[PDB]
Amino acid sequence: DVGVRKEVDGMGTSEIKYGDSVCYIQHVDTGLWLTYQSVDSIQRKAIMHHEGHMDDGISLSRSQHEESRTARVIRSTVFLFNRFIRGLDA
Amino acid sequence: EIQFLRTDDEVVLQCTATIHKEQQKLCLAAEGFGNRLCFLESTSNSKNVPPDLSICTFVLEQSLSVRALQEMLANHRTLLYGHAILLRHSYSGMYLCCLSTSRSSTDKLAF
Amino acid sequence: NANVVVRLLIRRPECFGPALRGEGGNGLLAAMEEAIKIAEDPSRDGPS
Amino acid sequence: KGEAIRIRSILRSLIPLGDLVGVISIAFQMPTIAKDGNVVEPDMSAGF
Repeated sequence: DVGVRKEVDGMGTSEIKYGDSVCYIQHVDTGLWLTYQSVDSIQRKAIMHHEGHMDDGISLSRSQHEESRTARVIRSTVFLFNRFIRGLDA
Repeated sequence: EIQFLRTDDEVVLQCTATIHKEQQKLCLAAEGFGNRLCFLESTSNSKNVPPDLSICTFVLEQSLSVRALQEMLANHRTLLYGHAILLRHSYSGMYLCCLSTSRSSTDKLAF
Repeated sequence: NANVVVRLLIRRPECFGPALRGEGGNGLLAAMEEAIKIAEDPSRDGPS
Repeated sequence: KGEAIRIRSILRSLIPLGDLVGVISIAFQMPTIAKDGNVVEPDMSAGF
């Protein structure tokens, strides 16, 4: 529980690395760790545990700019077309 | 040592509005896909509603002089006051522009 | 001089009068018609 | 001259064409010959 360090105005220093680094996700307020329920398409339900499990590290894989843009376009078009369908139904 | 605004940097344009006797911060934003017109995203209520800075960020492409600009359309630099800047939308890849058309929201003189 | 005058006038849009100021100002035709009505209507044209 | 086109566009934005057409279409008040051959000419400094 190192806490929260001072806010730095700038690009900062490189700490968390894609692929190489291993990360554990912790809720800020409750402090619980995000783990797998290990219950039975893996479909392993994600829960919060006070202690967690032995293998909880998460690696990071950055998405390509094309894929990110496509995902956001998908979200926007889904929203707009749902609005259009609801208007036609109204 | 105060940092200086260079060209190849990602920034957001903010404006402060005092409406109904409340001082809150707004940021310029644009969807880009399916809606070219710009709008405002509130950033003051960050603790309650997350701002969408992805459609708010812009990148400075060029900061060349005004006479250089006239010459250009005739045929990591540091920003200086008076230059003509090019603002590329980070998400849509588009450029901020003064649209000729106007919504005509009782202004009749603004674009 | 024309460019400077136009720039100053558009910087100060109040120079165009009630009409042409926008923000609810009616058209120039409407302003002219209302001024004609004032001209042919006493008690609004002179002191009285 | 980009400045010239800019100034012309600004002036066009300020004054719509239809307003000018309507103001030009507005009619004057013709002087009237009345009984006894008397000319009644409305005061120029009071009207259109």
